[PDB]
Amino acid sequence: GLFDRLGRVVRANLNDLVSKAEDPEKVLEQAVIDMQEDLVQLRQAVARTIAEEKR
Amino acid sequence: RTMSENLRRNLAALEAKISEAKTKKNMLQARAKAAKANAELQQTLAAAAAAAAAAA
Amino acid sequence: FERMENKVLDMEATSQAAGELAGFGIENQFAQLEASSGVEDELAALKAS
Repeated sequence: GLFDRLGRVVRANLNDLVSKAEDPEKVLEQAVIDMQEDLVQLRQAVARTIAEEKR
Repeated sequence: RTMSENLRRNLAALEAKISEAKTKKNMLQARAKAAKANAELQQTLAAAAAAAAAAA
Repeated sequence: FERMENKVLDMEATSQAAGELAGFGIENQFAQLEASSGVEDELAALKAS
């Protein structure tokens, strides 16, 4: 549709406008912080399912 | 108990790639500091050549 | 992370190419020769003393 095509244009400009706000030096270490605490959340949920196989 | 084996392998595959990511981060942050120092140097040499005080 | 790595590699190449190309040019290239200063004759005449 025409308004799909306009939507994908205006949406892509906005996504590029964000992408050049990303400083490689700051974001590259935050990405590793986020990925580490994701594992802390995951390990809690897994263990909570192990408790029930035991049970 | 066939699911917990799958999850228990997926949990170890994650931490393996965190360790790799963290080693690369150090090498990349080094290269980004070097490249930025050289950019300021090359900008300084251009402005000096643009003033051309030795031609005046 | 992968998106930010490419930004770093773009900066590194942009700096190195501009510096490499400025490494050409006669004066910078002659400045790397040891006896390039041009007093070796009077230096030799002094060494004779």
